[PDB]
Amino acid sequence: MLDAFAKVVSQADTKGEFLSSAQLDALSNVVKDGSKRLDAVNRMTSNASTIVANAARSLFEEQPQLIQPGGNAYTNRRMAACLRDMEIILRYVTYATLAGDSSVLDDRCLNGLRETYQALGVPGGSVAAGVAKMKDAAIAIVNDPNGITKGDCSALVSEIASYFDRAAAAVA
Amino acid sequence: MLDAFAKVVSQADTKGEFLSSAQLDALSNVVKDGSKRLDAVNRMTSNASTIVANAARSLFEEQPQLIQPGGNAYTNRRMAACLRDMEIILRYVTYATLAGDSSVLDDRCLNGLRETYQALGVPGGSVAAGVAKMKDAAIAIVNDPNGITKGDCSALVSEIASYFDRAAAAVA
Amino acid sequence: MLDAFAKVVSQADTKGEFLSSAQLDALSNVVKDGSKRLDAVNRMTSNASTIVANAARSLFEEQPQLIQPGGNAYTNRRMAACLRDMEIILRYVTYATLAGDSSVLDDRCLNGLRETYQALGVPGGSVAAGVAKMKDAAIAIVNDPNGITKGDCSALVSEIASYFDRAAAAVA
Amino acid sequence: MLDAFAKVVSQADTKGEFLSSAQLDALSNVVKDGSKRLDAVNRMTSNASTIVANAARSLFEEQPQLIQPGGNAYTNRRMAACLRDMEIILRYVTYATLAGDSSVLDDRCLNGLRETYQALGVPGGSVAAGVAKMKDAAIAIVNDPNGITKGDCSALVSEIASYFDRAAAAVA
Amino acid sequence: MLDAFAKVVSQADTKGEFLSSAQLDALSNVVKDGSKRLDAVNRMTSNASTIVANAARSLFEEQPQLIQPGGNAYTNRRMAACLRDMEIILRYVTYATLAGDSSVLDDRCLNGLRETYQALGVPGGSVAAGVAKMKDAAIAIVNDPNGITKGDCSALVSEIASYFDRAAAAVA
Amino acid sequence: MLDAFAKVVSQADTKGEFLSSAQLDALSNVVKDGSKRLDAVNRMTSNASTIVANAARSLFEEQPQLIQPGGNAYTNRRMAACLRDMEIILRYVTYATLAGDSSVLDDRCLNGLRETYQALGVPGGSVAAGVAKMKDAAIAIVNDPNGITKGDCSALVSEIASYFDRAAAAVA
Amino acid sequence: MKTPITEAIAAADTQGRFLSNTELQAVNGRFERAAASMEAARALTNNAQQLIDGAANAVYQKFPYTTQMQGANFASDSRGKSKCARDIGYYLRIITYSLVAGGTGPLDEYLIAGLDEINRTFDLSPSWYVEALKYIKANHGLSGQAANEANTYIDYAINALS
Amino acid sequence: MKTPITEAIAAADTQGRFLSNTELQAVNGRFERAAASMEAARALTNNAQQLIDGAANAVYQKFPYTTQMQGANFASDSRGKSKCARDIGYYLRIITYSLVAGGTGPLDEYLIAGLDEINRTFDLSPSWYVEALKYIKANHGLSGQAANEANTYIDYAINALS
Amino acid sequence: MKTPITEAIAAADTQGRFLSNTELQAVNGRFERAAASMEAARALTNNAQQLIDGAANAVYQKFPYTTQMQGANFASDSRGKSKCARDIGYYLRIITYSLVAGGTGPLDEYLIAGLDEINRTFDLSPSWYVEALKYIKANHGLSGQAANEANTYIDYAINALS
Amino acid sequence: MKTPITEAIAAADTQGRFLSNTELQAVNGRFERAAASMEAARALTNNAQQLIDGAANAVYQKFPYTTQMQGANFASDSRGKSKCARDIGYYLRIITYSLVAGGTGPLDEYLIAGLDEINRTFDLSPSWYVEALKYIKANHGLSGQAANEANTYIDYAINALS
Amino acid sequence: MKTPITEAIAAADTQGRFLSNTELQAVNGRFERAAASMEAARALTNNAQQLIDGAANAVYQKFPYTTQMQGANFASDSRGKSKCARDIGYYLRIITYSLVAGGTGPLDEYLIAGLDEINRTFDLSPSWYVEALKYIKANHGLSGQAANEANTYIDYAINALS
Amino acid sequence: MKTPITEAIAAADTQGRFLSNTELQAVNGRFERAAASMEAARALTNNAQQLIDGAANAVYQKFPYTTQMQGANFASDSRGKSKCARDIGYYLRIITYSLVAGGTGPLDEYLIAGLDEINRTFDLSPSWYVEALKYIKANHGLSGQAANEANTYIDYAINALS
Ligand SMILES: *[C@H](C)[C@H]1/C(=C/c2[nH]c(/C=C3N=C(/C=C4\NC(=O)C(CC)=C4C)C(C)=C\3CCC(=O)O)c(CCC(=O)O)c2C)NC(=O)[C@@H]1C
Repeated sequence: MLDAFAKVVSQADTKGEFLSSAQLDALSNVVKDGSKRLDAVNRMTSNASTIVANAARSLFEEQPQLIQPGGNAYTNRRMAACLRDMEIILRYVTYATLAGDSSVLDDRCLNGLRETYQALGVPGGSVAAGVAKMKDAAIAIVNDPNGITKGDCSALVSEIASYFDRAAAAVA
Repeated sequence: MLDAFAKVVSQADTKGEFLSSAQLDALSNVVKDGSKRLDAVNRMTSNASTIVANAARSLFEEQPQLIQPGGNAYTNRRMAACLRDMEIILRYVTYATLAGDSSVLDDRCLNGLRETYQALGVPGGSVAAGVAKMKDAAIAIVNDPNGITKGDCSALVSEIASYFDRAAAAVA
Repeated sequence: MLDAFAKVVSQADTKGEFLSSAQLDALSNVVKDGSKRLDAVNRMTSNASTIVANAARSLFEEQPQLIQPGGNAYTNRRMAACLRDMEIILRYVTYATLAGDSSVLDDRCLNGLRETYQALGVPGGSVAAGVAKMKDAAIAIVNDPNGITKGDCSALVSEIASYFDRAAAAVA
Repeated sequence: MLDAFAKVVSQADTKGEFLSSAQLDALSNVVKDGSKRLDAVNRMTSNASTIVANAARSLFEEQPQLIQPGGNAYTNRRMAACLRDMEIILRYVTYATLAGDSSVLDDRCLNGLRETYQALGVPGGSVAAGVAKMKDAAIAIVNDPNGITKGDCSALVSEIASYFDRAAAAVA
Repeated sequence: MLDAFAKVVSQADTKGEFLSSAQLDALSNVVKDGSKRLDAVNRMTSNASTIVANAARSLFEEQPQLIQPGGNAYTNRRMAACLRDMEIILRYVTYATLAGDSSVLDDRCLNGLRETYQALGVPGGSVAAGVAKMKDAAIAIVNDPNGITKGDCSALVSEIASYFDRAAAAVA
Repeated sequence: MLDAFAKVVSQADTKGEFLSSAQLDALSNVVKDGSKRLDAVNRMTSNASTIVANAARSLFEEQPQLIQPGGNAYTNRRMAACLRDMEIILRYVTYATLAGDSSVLDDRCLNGLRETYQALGVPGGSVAAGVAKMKDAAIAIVNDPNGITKGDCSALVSEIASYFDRAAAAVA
Repeated sequence: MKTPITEAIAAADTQGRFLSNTELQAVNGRFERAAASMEAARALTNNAQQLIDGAANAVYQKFPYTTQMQGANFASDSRGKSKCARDIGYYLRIITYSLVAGGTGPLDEYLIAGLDEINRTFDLSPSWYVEALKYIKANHGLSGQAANEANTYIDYAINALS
Repeated sequence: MKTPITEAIAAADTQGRFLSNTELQAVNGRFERAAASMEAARALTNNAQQLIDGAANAVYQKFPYTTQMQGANFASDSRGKSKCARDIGYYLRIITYSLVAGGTGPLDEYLIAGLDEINRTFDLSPSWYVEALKYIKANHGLSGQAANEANTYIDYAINALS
Repeated sequence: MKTPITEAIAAADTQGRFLSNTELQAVNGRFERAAASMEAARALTNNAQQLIDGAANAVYQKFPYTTQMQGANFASDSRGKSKCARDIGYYLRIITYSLVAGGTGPLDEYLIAGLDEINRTFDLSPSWYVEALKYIKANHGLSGQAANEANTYIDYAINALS
Repeated sequence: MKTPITEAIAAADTQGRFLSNTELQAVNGRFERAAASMEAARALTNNAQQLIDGAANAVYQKFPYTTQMQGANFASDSRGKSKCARDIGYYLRIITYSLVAGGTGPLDEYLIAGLDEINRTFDLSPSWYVEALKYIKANHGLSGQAANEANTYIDYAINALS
Repeated sequence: MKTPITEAIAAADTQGRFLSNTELQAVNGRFERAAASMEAARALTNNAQQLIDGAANAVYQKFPYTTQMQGANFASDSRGKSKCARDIGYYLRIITYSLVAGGTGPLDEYLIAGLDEINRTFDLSPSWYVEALKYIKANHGLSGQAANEANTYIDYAINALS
Repeated sequence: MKTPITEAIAAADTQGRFLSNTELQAVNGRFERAAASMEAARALTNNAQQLIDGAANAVYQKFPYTTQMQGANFASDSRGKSKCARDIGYYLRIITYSLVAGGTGPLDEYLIAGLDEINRTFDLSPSWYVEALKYIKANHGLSGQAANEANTYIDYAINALS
């Protein structure tokens, strides 16, 4: 896995040259905006359970053919597996948000997931819908202005939405 | 693996409905004919060694090119392997006879056997001939009327022959 | 793996006949020329380190794009891996020379090496050049006439060169 | 482990003689009284959870120094461990009741338990009290005359009480 | 293992009461003096190699019977083992210094070392002398006033000396 | 394990001096008498099966209480174990004879055998009697003068008898 | 699925041996118990809807807060009542499956595996289902070995929940 | 016990290496957060009894059946009320321990490990403790980073229960 | 020792669970077969000496070289005849043990385990014991399920030898 | 196949090291023994048919029942005699292979591996082959180290059978 | 690559749990140290060529034999001087990479892994590089926490070489 | 210790089998080489002191800085010269041990195992010992197989150092 600093260092080593002033300034800017990233990660981690539960409930209300007898989520075991998968996806999205780079999310979670779901028979469209609902809930929780210092988090929210959409597109 | 009861329960659960009266009557009929199945399994298990030995001897008399120097059964190791394979096939046929369903035979023994034999170089026609000889010997032993209560076992013998032919066709 | 004696015995057993007089005479000739083979193996084993070091130095002088920043041998780890691979190839060539048959070299070293290098991204032409340099150095050391009984080793040198060229062609 | 039949066979083999008529009659009597043993085992297995919960509650009401801060059962982890131990003891008592011999209970559960508790610091008197409470509850449930054929189970109840007292004495 | 905070929390939980004001003030004082501890750990870690090498050289000059033929440090293997042991002791002393409590040093390094040395035949007096020399070198390096903010580190140095003497007494 | 050469080298290294002329002459004498040792090892290895079978038969004729019902060798499993133990003892005696030193026999076979037999309940006197019978048979076979070059093997036979008596005394 | 026949076959297969007399004796015992098993299964299937309605009503009477508290996991509206009836029907149907199959295979595979995580996630109480199962056991109207088998499986489910 | 310092030491020890700059940076970050940690710990310890009483009362008001239903696991009598107050005190005290220690080590070791089995065995509902913790979070009266730390640990406990 | 009850108990113990209905059904099947098992055991024990003498005589008639060839493993003298009678008695007694115990546990533990190595080492032929067992099966004088059980165990022993 | 050269190469390869002086010494010892090995191989190959016929005749004289008893595994007819001659030829040819290769690799790979199972399944006695090998050893007509090597390999085969 | 953020993420991932407060504290400590890290990195990058030339010259003065002895691994000619300057530049650049990344990940991955084997194979002395690094540490011209960080990484490299 | 006899015995023991013909052939090859081995050992032992002095002097002439540079690891004083002479004596004595034992067991056990760590820790150069061993090989004054064996072991030591 690679974060921003590791990515820049890797490109510089591949080209075999010292870091210039522009790269150092960009890394200084990345360091300066770390408190907002820590707040976003903390809020998502704290509200993960409610996010997952609400997203699952909404998904099973929108597509009732999953919980019907014979569905892909009709047992306690398969329902537990579905909830576990959604929690895993949210956890890896949080990991990518903390790292600042989608390398870990693409390498440890989304690598070969579509083929696994195709072999098992899991419908990818429902998973994408659940991921979108989780994205909306997490974005709404992150931008809550109560009990926090006022500031600008537009880039962070856009990046988090980018990770969520990447996961949804990679699983669909 | 699945037997008759498990198969019926699985289909009923997939359709998500209680068992009807016809299915319960069929299962009662299956239970009523269990003594004949136990006798057949016991007889085959008791005569397995003679069945295997006679079938191997007959097979090597009919196709003498297997035990010639350079053949696929010319060593003590390869001859032992051939006898072991025939015994394994007979054992799994007995398992399927006891279960009343060919799920275990198709899943644990005949799954991917043709490709394995092709990779190793084992001729499948000789194996099919040996399986047919074992089938004839086992059927003849099962229908022995000496020292047993007289009854009708036609369906059981037909089913056992079906398992043997399935194995022969899957290995050829 | 198979040496000369094992190869002859295997062919005789496959044909299922006793060894003739010509094969026994050939094996006696092979046994009679064992001291030269032992000397060749001993000399190559003793000079292996210098052979590998000189070959690596010459290879990196001829193709300077390997040790440049971004090359396939630009680190301490990758340089150590390259030296290890060259030493392994020399070791297996010595094994084949002692055995008198290239079965071990083809089965344990050169089996599936091209695909592995293609997956990793290792250029095979540079490896072939290094193997050729090692071949020249080893052949020059083996034919050293100082401090040894004078004799004819032309067949042994030709066979060793054959093994080296086989390795170079299998890795390219 | 050994049950009654295995015990008798082992003694007969050690003495190297056929079984006499008295031993065969005793084994026939043991076989004749199997339905009561099956009922006792089934009832204990069905009521195990209530037995364990009530016994633990009573034990912690009688000896309040165990659940106080600093006690041996003051955490969720240690309380779970205590409940697990009581359930294990009840399970092995049921195993011994089904077998008809206390070999399994003495060999797999009570072998070296006192030393383990001494090393860990677990008070054995409280464990003995809990075992006695479980014994009383299980005996009361077994002798319930509702919804069962009337008969004599005095020997079975005495034997079960013997196993419970053996466990209590071995753990104290 | 336990550090100061974990130790205080463990005692408070064992007594089952909230932390008082004195304990909180002591923990605040411990937190306030963390920079000196970090500097001490960093300096010891940076100079570990020189510390170990100089201590070993001095020890082998003071007691020449160890490196003589037949000694306990007469080979390359045994000399490497001795250097490894000294480095391990220094590493665990640094761990204890960072933690602020000698629990890790007593539990993972000094637990059962005397019996191991007695079984192997390693003289403990020489190990104690080496530990004392390492202690003197490390204390001298830690109290270096060049290139650092002036302050009071008397308690830290006394505590480090206490850990070193504890190790020396536990290994002797 | 150590043979004669390794033993001499170990003592010389412990004393830290070059080998003298007497030790080199003794080692030359040991090398000069290697053909007799090879013949003895070959003969014992070739006749091992007959030695073991005859010794076991004689032992069970002399002490009939072992094969009686209830004995320590009354089953097929325990009889097989006894034969295996005797074969293992003979094998390790042959190993010690080839090595020329009883280090391997004392370290890998006779180390802690008496305690193991005491725990299992195996009578050591019968094992010693069997070892003595094996010793007599092996010594008689080794000194056979038919089809071999005439020579002096008195020291070799005495040494082999010493190993056999050492094993018998260590197992008794 | 875990049935006595498949259990015996798997036990024989993990050791690479033929079927012994013990497996045949176990299968024979299953065949002897099959009569009471099918009797209980028929009795429970014939009166499924009445049992489901009665068990639901018993749950609603014993825990009256489940019909008044405002929440997603409560039966204060028609959706909650439909969900509760569906759950009780699932429990009864899987108990019937276990009775027919001759073992707790269907119960362990379809219902018990993963039950605790679901009850924690969706905020459901095992006591409601325990009360429903107790009503079903008290009002299934069987006598003898059929009642014994039905009670055994109901107690297995209850012990799983408790 | 799992604290940042012990976690760093264990990470360094499993690899057999000295302490690197990353462990020192982690310890320094812990030392920077220690100020807010101790502020929150003092604020929670000073008003322990009032918070416990208020959280208990909130649980009793939101679930009124817990004071009327006759049962061993209900607070319909003095023994049940004493048990509930003791439980809430345990929760608050362990949260304070976690705040002081700088990590969730005390929470995982003393309370969370084995919580589900206890709640199932003794028939207790996690929703009661969730409501009590929500009241504590709403009424601890902190502001800033101390409030942030207290809320973080309370949410960790709540997510453990939910 | 491998008996149906101990097999069921071990199967339940390796998974750390209580005894299910399948184990009880297996034990019940064993109890149902016990009647025929004891009938066969009594019939075989009552005529032990005659069966042993007849089986020995049958072995001597079918392989006449075993009474004329000079060797340690032959019955050409009184010692060999005593050994053969002892072996046949052991076979019959262990078959009776297996019949009583309800499984092949005694047969696998006392006789089969290590049989091939002994037959190879002491130069004994399995065909002699096969002929003796065939005589015993042909002349045990039983009918019905008792004969079925006796024949099953004798065939198990024969297949072990063959 | 297990030959001294391949054994040394495998030993060196499992440790990832070059060939040391010990492997070269072992190969040199093999080369020194090769002279006697080839002498014995030539002597055994030149008189193969006479040795096979003599060994067969010795087996027929020592066990006369093998030519009179009616059975599939006996030599009472032409088919049995052909099978026995083929078996003795196989034994002699594989012994020659082992003599040439310099080790027991051919013997372990072609003949010994799986011998016991075949002898048990097809009801063959190892004593017949032991007698044939004893005749071959007594009548191969060698002297010196060649005789020593031939006897060593014949005794290895005999110990495998016994 | 081993950075504090990736180390924390890997530690959280190997246990299958979310990110706790300890990982966030470690990341915050890294962010606090980043100011001095970047200061040292800028100071070392700005004067790279002068430092490289000075370190080379110091190596040449302390070991004068490296410029007179005739050999492939010595700097007696232009090729050797070019190789030495390239090596010192590599060392300085990787130290700068480690300073920027916030850990010894670049140092362990690009330089340290496999250093001993290379130094042994090509006959290079670690003392030359130790002297060059000592010159760099003595003449980098920093003060305060930036100097502390630079010295820490230089000492890590030196201890790796020594 | 690793000698050909112990190597063969260990190979036979790890498989639980008797000693085959290959082990005896290896031991015989060792016995054939023993003559040259002892010749080389006697020749090297008789002139030990002269060889040690000459090798030391060669090291001092080829690397003149080792007698002028001020350091703990240099031979600029009497202590360093004593240490160097002791090291060369150790090398020669262990080479003699390896020659006598017939394998590289003494070399791997007493000298090679742990050599790199010692050379790195105490700042010693393998090139000095390589030069000393080269002088010893050039001036041991042997001819034939004894010289071949001595050169083989010296080259093994040199390749270990290089
Ligand atoms: C051919 C590549 C070169 C060559 C070799 C050569 N040597 C001989 C003589 C001998 N070589 C040895 C070497 C060994 N025997 C062993 O067992 C071992 C390992 C333990 C070794 C290293 C020996 C013993 C001899 C005989 C004694 C002697 O010194 O003469 C020959 C002659 C033919 C033969 O087979 O002997 C040859 C050709 N000499 C060259 O000039 C080639 C470059």
